[PDB]
Amino acid sequence: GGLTCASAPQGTLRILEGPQQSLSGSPLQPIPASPPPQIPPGLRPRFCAFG
Amino acid sequence: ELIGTMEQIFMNVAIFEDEVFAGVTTHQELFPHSLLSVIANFIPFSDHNQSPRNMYQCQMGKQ
Repeated sequence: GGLTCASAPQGTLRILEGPQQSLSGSPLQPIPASPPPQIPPGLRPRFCAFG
Repeated sequence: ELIGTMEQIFMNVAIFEDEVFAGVTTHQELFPHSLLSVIANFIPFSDHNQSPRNMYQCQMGKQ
């Protein structure tokens, strides 16, 4: 138990978690565009001129 | 996702479905008129008005 000074280390291992990327890199999934306003069907001339 | 104010300036959100490009836009807004207030969303057809006339309506809508 003299606890002498040992030599300098050769290198460094570093352990850390890696993320999973099987999900991302996929084609994007955007929010679907709301439709442009379309005229309602069944619009008729309700007003007829008097006389 | 909830993004913040400093976080927004490094993101490329898109406004419409057409503006989404792969590898460019990371995010997209919920609906294109989400840049406006509660009160400023009560102005009809506000993208056809001049902008001081929309600023005046937000004031005189409250009077």
